Amino acid sequence: LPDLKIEKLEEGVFVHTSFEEVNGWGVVTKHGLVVLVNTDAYLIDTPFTATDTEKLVNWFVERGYEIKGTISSHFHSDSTGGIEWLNSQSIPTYASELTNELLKKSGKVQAKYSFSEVSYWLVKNKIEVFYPGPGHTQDNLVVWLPESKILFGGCFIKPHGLGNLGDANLEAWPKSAKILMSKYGKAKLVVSSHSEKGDASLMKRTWEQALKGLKE
Ligand SMILES: C[C@@H](O)[C@@H](C(=O)O)[C@H]1NC(C(=O)O)=C(S[C@@H]2CN[C@H](CNS(N)(=O)=O)C2)[C@@H]1C
Ligand SMILES: [Zn+2]
Ligand SMILES: [Zn+2]
Repeated sequence: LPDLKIEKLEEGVFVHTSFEEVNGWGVVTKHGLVVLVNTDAYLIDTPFTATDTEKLVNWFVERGYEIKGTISSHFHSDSTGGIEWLNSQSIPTYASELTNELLKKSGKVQAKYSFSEVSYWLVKNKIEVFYPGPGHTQDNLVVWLPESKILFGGCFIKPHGLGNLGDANLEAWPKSAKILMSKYGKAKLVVSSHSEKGDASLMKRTWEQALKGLKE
């Protein structure tokens, strides 16, 4: 129902929230980020639709920002739904090589640029992309903002029910959650795809939910 929402978290970090009815999960609430580096804007996940992605880009363009790049945390539509529209506007889209091949295999449009690195800087000292290992999906990534100490966990952070298990790796998820906890204990805020933002303990809650879900 409602249009995409944009909310400031702090200087240069915004949450974008979009809503989509998806067969037999009802209306899904999806959070992404927009990160500002000087007058450049980066989309951390696309909203569900071309429409919401256009509203999001136009909001930052009208406020003087250039959209320099988007990164999709994984291949599902709540992270990649905007890619086709961004490509048509020549806004650089990024995904892991694995994510792009999963999109291809699913008959979806791919990000224009891909990368294979476990840890890499999308923007040096500002936006780090990290693969903790499989969980929600084989390809799931997190995004770390070193200056704000904010972690975007995407659909991997699941403090209250794991959600769509269709493409999940329950065997790996607890191991991947421990790897994430070990790397980003210093997160002062964890933003997830579908849960309220919270403290570093959301990584421990995710570890617990992963184990619980694995134990059938
Ligand atoms: C949307 C689609 O793209 C998929 C995706 O790729 O993520 C599905 N993946 C996940 C997920 O995150 O694991 C979900 S279920 C999500 C987990 N808890 C949320 C409860 N709150 S609410 N008001 O429904 O927002 C709903 C999607 C259906
Ligand atoms: Zn997903
Ligand atoms: Zn999701």
